[PDB]
Amino acid sequence: LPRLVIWLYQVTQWLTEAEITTEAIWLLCTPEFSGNISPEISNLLNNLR
Amino acid sequence: PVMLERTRNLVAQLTQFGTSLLSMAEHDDADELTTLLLQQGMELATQS
Amino acid sequence: QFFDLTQSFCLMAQEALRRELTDNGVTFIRGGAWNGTTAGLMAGETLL
Amino acid sequence: IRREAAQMQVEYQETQQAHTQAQLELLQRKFTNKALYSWMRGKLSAIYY
Repeated sequence: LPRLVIWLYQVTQWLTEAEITTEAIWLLCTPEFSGNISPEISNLLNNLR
Repeated sequence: PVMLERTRNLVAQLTQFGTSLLSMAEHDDADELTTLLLQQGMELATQS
Repeated sequence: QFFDLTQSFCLMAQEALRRELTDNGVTFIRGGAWNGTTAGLMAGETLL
Repeated sequence: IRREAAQMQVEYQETQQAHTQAQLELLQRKFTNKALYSWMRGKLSAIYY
């Protein structure tokens, strides 16, 4: 439990120092993904083939 | 060899057209920002 | 309009190469030179 | 009277905030926006390679 508390303090302080929002850090690291072929990916494939 | 020469001249001209299109868009969009800045300056001037 | 003519020249230039090498399987104009992501620009460079 | 002038200054700052918002959106809806430049040198880099 103290390890979790100190981990939460370090991360939140880092995010404020680096000016990274909670949503931004989630988008950078989460494994959850939409599963849909986005237009960015579709354009990448069409120019790549 | 002859067909390649004729085609290559046309393709080079096509590249020239694309260069002009990009250059013009850059200048036109630069004026768009300047026009917006002047309009915003007027609104600020009225409040001043 | 110029891209339409230019790619047409490329195609008949490719057919001349097929006749000279007697190889109908070679393909060099693969399509997609005009791509919507660049509004048609960088088409001549691909054909070159 | 001074309070009115101070309140009008708040409206002045709010207008300036909206002005920079409009400028940033205009840069994104530009024809020569970031996406156009990114894809153009990407295509040309592959051709140059």
